[PDB]
Amino acid sequence: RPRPDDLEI
Amino acid sequence: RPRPDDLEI
Amino acid sequence: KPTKVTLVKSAKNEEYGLRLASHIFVKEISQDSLAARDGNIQEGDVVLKINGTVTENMSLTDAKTLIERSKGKLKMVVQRD
Amino acid sequence: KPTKVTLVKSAKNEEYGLRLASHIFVKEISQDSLAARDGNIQEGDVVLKINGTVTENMSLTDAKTLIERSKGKLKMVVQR
Repeated sequence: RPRPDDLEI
Repeated sequence: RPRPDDLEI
Repeated sequence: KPTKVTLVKSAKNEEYGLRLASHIFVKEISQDSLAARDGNIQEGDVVLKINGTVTENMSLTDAKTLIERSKGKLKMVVQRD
Repeated sequence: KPTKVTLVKSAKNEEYGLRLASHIFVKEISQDSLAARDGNIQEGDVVLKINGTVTENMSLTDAKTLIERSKGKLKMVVQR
């Protein structure tokens, strides 16, 4: 579930 | 193993 | 057994292609503790919520303040891992 | 199926008897990305270390800072 607070690098 | 920054409550 | 990974970018603005997230888990239950006698929580369980708030991507430090909010009472949602 | 639990203390000095830790995991890998090509890394793996620093109990915001300290290169240790 993609969250806004996930860390995308 | 135990770590200092573990959260014990 | 663990695995080493080494990723090197070909340009400044290229991404790694990695979506990282964090989960809080029950690392240890003290013998004869409140949590032990209750029976519902087990070691290894992942914590989905603390006091109505979702704990995915939440720092352990922020979870501390979230627990300290409700004195004497702790509600949680856990899930076997 | 997720279970609900309510623990009630009998004194503010008493403990619940719970030790908690956080683990950073690989949630999703982008199709055909650098990680999907140049890595033996899979979705669901736990991150044990980033650039030599144990990531257990590290928040995502601190991992972000640690990842950017080495612009261009990312070293990780992961586990199934």
